[PDB]
Amino acid sequence: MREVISIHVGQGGIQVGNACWELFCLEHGIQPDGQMPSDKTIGGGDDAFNTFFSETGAGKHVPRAVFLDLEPTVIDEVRTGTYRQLFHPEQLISGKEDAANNFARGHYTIGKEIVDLCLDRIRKLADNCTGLQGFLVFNSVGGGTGSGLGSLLLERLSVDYGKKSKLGFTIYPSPQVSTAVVEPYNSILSTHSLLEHTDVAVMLDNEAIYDICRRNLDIERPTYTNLNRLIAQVISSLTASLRFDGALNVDITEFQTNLVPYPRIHFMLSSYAPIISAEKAYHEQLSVAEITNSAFEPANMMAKCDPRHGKYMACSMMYRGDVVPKDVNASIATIKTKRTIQFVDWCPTGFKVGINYQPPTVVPGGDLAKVMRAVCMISNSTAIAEVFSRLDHKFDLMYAKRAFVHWYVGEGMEEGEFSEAREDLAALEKDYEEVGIET
Amino acid sequence: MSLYGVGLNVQVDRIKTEFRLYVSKQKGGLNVRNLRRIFEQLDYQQNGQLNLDDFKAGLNKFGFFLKNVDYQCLLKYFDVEQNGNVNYLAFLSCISQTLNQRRANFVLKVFDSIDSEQKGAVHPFSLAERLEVVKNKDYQIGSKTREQLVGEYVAQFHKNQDGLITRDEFVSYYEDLGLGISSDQHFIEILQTQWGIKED
Amino acid sequence: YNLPKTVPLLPGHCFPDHLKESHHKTQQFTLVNNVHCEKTNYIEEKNDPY
Amino acid sequence: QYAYDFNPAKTQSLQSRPIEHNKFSAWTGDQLYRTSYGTHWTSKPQEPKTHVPPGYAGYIPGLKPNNHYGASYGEIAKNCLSNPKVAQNPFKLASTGFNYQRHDFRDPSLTATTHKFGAQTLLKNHPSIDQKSNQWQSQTHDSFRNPLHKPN
Amino acid sequence: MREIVHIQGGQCGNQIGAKFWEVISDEHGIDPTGTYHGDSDLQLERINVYYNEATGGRYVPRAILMDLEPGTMDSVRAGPFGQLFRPDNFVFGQTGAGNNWAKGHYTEGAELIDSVLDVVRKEAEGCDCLQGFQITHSLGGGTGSGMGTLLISKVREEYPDRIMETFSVVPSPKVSDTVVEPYNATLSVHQLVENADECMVIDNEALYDICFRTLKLTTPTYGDLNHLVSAAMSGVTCCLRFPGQLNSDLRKLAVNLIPFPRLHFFMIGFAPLTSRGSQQYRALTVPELTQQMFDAKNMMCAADPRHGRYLTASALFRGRMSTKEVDEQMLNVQNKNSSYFVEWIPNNIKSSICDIPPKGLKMAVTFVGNSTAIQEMFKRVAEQFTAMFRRKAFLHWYTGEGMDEMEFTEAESNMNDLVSEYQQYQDATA
Amino acid sequence: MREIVHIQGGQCGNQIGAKFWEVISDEHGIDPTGTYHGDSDLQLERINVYYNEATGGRYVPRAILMDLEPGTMDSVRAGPFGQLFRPDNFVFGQTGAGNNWAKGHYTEGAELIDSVLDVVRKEAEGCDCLQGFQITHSLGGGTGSGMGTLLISKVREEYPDRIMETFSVVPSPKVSDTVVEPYNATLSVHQLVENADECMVIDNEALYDICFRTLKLTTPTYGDLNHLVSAAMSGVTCCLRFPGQLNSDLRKLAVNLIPFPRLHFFMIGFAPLTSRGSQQYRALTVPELTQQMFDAKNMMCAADPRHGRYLTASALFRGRMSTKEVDEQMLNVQNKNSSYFVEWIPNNIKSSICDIPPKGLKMAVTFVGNSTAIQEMFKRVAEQFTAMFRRKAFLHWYTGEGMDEMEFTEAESNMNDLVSEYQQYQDATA
Amino acid sequence: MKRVKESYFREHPHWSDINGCSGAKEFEGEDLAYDARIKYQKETQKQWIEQQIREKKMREEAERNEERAYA
Ligand SMILES: Nc1nc2c(ncn2[C@@H]2O[C@H](COP(=O)(O)OP(=O)(O)OP(=O)(O)O)[C@@H](O)[C@H]2O)c(=O)[nH]1
Ligand SMILES: Nc1nc2c(ncn2[C@@H]2O[C@H](COP(=O)(O)OP(=O)(O)O)[C@@H](O)[C@H]2O)c(=O)[nH]1
Ligand SMILES: Nc1nc2c(ncn2[C@@H]2O[C@H](COP(=O)(O)OP(=O)(O)O)[C@@H](O)[C@H]2O)c(=O)[nH]1
Ligand SMILES: [Mg+2]
Repeated sequence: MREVISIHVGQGGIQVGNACWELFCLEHGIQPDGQMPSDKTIGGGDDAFNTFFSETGAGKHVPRAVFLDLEPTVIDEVRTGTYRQLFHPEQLISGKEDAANNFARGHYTIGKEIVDLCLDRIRKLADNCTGLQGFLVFNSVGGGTGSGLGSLLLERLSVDYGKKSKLGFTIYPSPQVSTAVVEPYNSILSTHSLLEHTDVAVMLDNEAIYDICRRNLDIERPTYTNLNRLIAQVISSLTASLRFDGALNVDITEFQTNLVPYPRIHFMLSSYAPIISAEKAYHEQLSVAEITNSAFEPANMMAKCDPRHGKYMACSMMYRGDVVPKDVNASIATIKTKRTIQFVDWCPTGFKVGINYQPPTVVPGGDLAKVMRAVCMISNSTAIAEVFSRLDHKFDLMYAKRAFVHWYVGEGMEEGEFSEAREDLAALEKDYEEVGIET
Repeated sequence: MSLYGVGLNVQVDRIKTEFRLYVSKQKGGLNVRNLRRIFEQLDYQQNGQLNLDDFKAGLNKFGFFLKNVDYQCLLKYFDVEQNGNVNYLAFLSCISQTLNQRRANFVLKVFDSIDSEQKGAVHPFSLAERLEVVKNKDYQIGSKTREQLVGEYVAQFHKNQDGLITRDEFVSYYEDLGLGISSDQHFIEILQTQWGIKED
Repeated sequence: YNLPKTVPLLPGHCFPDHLKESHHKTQQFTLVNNVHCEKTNYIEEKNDPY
Repeated sequence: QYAYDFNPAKTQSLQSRPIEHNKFSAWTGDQLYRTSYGTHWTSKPQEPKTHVPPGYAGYIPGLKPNNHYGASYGEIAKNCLSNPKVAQNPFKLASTGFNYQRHDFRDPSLTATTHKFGAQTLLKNHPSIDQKSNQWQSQTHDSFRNPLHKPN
Repeated sequence: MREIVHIQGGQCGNQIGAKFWEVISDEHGIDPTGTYHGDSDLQLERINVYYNEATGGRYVPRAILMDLEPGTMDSVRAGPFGQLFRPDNFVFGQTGAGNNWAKGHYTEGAELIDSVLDVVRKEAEGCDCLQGFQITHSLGGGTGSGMGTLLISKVREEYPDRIMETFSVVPSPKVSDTVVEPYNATLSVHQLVENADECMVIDNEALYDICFRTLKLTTPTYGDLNHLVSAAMSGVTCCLRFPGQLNSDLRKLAVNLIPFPRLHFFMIGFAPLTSRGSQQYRALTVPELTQQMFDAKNMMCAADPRHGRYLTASALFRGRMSTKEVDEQMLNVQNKNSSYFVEWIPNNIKSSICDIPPKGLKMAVTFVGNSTAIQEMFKRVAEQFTAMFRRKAFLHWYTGEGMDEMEFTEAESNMNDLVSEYQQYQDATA
Repeated sequence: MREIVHIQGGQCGNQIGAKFWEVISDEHGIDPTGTYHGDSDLQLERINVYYNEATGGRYVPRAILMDLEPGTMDSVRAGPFGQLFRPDNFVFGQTGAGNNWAKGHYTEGAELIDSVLDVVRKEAEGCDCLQGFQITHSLGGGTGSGMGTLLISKVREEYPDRIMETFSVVPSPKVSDTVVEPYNATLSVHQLVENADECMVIDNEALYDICFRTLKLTTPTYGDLNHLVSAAMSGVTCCLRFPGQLNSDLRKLAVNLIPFPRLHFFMIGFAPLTSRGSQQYRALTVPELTQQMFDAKNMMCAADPRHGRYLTASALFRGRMSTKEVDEQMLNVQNKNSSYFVEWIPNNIKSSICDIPPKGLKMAVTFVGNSTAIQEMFKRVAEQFTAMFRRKAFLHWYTGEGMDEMEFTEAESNMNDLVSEYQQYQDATA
Repeated sequence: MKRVKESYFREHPHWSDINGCSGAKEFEGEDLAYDARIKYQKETQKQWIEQQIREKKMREEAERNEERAYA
């Protein structure tokens, strides 16, 4: 009686959403078709799949997932591929016209005709669930489609349901590796959407993933497919504590009650380790002592934000593998002593340590090497001002000559919205560095 | 390395110096003939040819490591029939000395003592008794399973169709232990220490 | 041993040939209308019923 | 004993090699295979699609042209994509538009006219023999594909 | 889904469609007879983008062919792939424009607009979700420049939202084909800039220079020339028809290419295009693709892109390739020539990836970018215009069909204003 | 990594380049067709130092051959090993040099240098980490030293860091190869001093002298003389290609041979070279290698070195040999000829080791020394130049393309200035 | 979630195992297999090394087959 529903919007989410299900798919003993293999006939035990699936009364398990999009090309791929029989056939809402990176388009004109269906579909699933613990939303902010509907969806999700928690895995554009040219304009407008609407947001910028892939995995020709695999793992460990045994467990609720110092500042950076290719992965000791250190290593911060340029507020780290409680104590104490990694003045204790037992699983044909000790950290640091500052400057240069301002005004978005949107971004800064001053 | 001219010799000339050197340092159970028999399990057809991967690891198992450049250096001059596969027969044709006549006389004189019937073939048991007797004093003249129990001291050699130890092979199986040992006296001393028979 | 079968390139092992029957040069380079254009030898198929 | 020779291994030039021939598509055996899915479970081109659920959108070939009688969207699509046609070379004209000079584009729906009548019958798109009322097809007791057979 | 109907006018317009259809039918395996022969599943997934359906299993291209003289449209029915078109749809006149704009624009061609629009009205309504009109014609022909321009004006007012595309070929300075070229070319863009959402000028001068310098082809022919555009034209829409990593429709490209309302002219090119003498000394790798795709000699417009600074551009990578090396090369391209990328708009390259490559090749690139260098074409045409007008030569033919010299002055004034306003941003600084 | 692009100009630039590309082909065991047939990995693991890649594993030498006339370009192609260079790499005009610098620096070469800078620009960007450039051309030729010089000036201003190397062949008056040689040669040096990082000069007379005395052969042809220079080029760049005891890249040789920026001229040579009637009983050991190396008559510069004092010199030995005997010999030389070594730079000899000898031999070495003896080469040219200028004979040719009389006067001082400044350190004492 | 396993290596014992445990004379915490368990996992880690590498190598050849086939 503990379940979480996933809400996906945008092409970036769809691809990342598509991959994230296989990791769950192969982790619960469920083949693609949707029922247990015929080889194992011992009746039925487990019940662990109840966290992310619902019993249909006969055989196949239907994922509690909902997909949205305004352009059908990406969605058509899933419904025609080998995963055809798994997803609920009617909750893959599909559009007929695309936003075309017009944050206004999906938020004022077209999304209105799709906001209705999604809300109706989601409310139905919530009825089936009994102990709904929270939602998960994946999206990319570099495209309007995700920014628009995703912004609208969260605004509605914080009113009807009330006290249910929400998690947000957004994707802001990389510092200088950019795919679009108008992302800075709609990137800022998106910020006000989840600034006061989402309980927890996760920074998962792109360019870092490339950095991790090249230096660790030893691949010189990576593609989007391998980029997803790392992210899906991050989802694996965060929720891994809900569907396996543990001598010290942490529910989805016990992250935003410890990792958010104040109501405003609730963005925490996410990092993962170890990431070592099979060609050398097991050809180093892989002891617990070294694994934790790489968690705080500057280079493996999965977000392109320099953490040493700010203080660490509070960190809750998830351990999954074969950790004995002495291992956690011995390693954790060392990090505190370090003079290269410091903690804010008024946060003496800033570690929330959890232990999980089920080992990480390796997908066939993958790069990650199946190890017996891994660590996941979701930490909030004041350094996040770097990413926000950069997105601030890029906005100023273009708006000065009123470049591109026309379309977001001619789609039905009042030109005045920009004036208020910019202030909050400036306002967000002054409280980010106010809390960083020692008493 | 720049094997345009006699370089095939120079690279081969040096490499044999290292390999023969390594066995001498070990000098123990590691024997050249082990490698001779080893490769059969890799051939799979008894044609004497093995791919690049098979040859390298097999030499790795014995305990001899070389530079990457050499392995292709070994490949070229032993790829006689231009197949891309090295011939272990020739490779085993080398690293097998002819033998100095100081050992041969020590070999043949010892053979003369063993074969008191001048037939030229050795029954396995007779060699077995002398080897074990030199190790114990009260070993008693009789036992229950002398044949099988004392035979495992032997059969590291091989017999002919008749079953006796032929003159040709017996000399063969003492020289092959001549690569792990590089001292002439100590090679001699082994014989009388293991045989209790010393004449030179 | 492995003796080479012909002399390798070296300072004086070529010092053939300059005393040949006839020396003719074919213009492989021609300049027209400010664009480079050259001959099409060494790429010629022969024929076929394909 | 001889001069210096250029060619090592005596590699004859491709110029004189036997002939061009039919191995052009040695690469386009896996060329038309998506990578958005694919490389997740399989490595060769996705096999032809035999079933579609509601919401598939793009152009099932048989739906729009000929008005099919009412039925479940799953069933109607199955008949069109599971039958022959939509394949096979009736005239052998190549895609590259080269077999065009081989063919004639002649239609067997002609005769003559003038001095009486000039209408002429219609082309081969015409139903016949299958003339049979609606209640004939829809109603029968069991002589159909069993709705819940699914051999195990 | 989200398909686009095709309307092409003028002889140059008819010819371009003559091969653009032949190629596009090749990509989907639609034989000239009209029966299906495709191989994979893709060749029948999203074919609605350009093809409609009818009984008989044969596929009808949804093109509209409009010429003011019967000769061109009669020819298209004779060559290969000359049977897919709807014979019913052809609309043709009786006299001929005589390479005079007004004659085919104001008196007769307008008189013919009664039916041509009627067929178009029916065509657009037929499609479930119309995505735009891609129009191809020549500015060197009086009727094509007029009938094409007259058709656009009526169409735009009828569909204020649906996107609009144009393929215009402007006469180059050296290789001219018409003596009256300066007049019609200058006075027709005025009709295009106000109503044409998008434009991609093509310079006949560029083709020949590329033909001799790129293809090393001894005897080019207009059959070949029509091919280069035909392939490239498919580039802008190719990713719309097939599944891919990052779908990019025609709308999105317009979204990231035009800074302000009044600059909607782009210059494009195609690569790789390797001549037959050297295909076997080069190497096909992603970095090799881009070094030819932003270089001057491969562009389709005779204006050198290095005489000015780019504003923004998008590259539609085609084929199966992975992005990481794509991003590095692109960021490498922009950050190595800071003098050629305006300094007030960071991250000034767009990226798109589609999986299906053109039959027989794995990778290629189609480029679309509005570069300030384009002013050279508009500037040069404007100058030659001033030479003729000052003496009122060739004026009587035009003045005899309603329009007088008053509109000429207005067009020149607007033509100059766009020319100047274009260069205001080039020297602008932050 | 750290690859270098070879760009040559002129008949001497071409011919010299032609053999040099042939010789380097054989060391790595590359057949004319371009397919690989090597034996050991030592010939590939660093093969990227000079070569690009392509589909089918076929290597294409990254060459840029430039000339103002077709005649020299035509010849090299028709010979063996001429199929390696690709077509697009070539660049040429249609007028001719006419043994005139003026035709080589102001009017003709300018109108074609744009492309070469375009072609050369492609190689530098493509390679991972450019290590430098090398230049081969003749000062006695109009375009050779004339046009190739322009490429040097343009290239220098485009990359402030990359190393620059140039093989030069000055015309000795003894072999008066051109009566117009004196003006171009004096003109050429002025450009070479200010820009080229390193300069290597060779006198034709020695090559003929070397052929008749050491090799002792019957009928040399320009093929043979081009052969000795080719290997010499292999010596300097050899160390970076093969593994060895001590690594010595190109920049290291400069770092320890040019005491001041104004004195960067060296004299090179090759050894051993023995006649068929002289090789029968010549020993093969280090002592014989160094004995011939520092010999006066074997050096490839007409100015006999021993008339001056050695500033700095380096030795690049190749092939296996004990490091001791190379070290001991160098100590031996620096003592038995004390008067021949400068005083304020003790231990002024460089040595290096490489583990692969050229095919067919056992020990070889390439020598490079900056000796004050070079003042003879300028002095003979310098005195020569002044003689025929006071009458301004032949002056009208150069003044026919815009050159001003001041330039010739200017060039006289700098070359005169260097001569005075070069010999001042000879008499300096500590 | 629940807590069934005291440690990743051993389960809670059957009641017949804890005969005493009334006084602190048995603690089961010293492993007494620590040498054994570490020895076992050593070779086990090796198999996953070998499997992935050999699988990884094979995909390379097929990868070389594609591009070369293109040749
Ligand atoms: N890490 C990662 N980022 C992605 C992926 N797909 C898209 N993105 C990001 O999304 C941005 C562009 O928007 P998309 O997500 O592709 O598409 P969209 O946000 O739905 O907007 P539309 O294309 O109009 O539907 C790019 O800058 C990427 O950073 C992905 O698979 N992985
Ligand atoms: N590149 C190219 N240009 C063409 C082609 N056909 C026509 N043109 C151009 O069209 C111009 C003449 O067009 P014209 O026939 O008068 O157009 P119309 O008045 O609408 O019939 C010439 O300047 C050509 O440059 C073609 O097949 N290829
Ligand atoms: N030794 C030698 N010298 C050459 C060769 N080719 C050219 N030269 C020299 O180049 C000079 C003439 O060069 P020139 O034709 O004027 O060069 P250009 O200006 O590029 O045409 C002569 O003095 C020759 O000594 C060659 O193959 N060998
Ligand atoms: Mg999209």
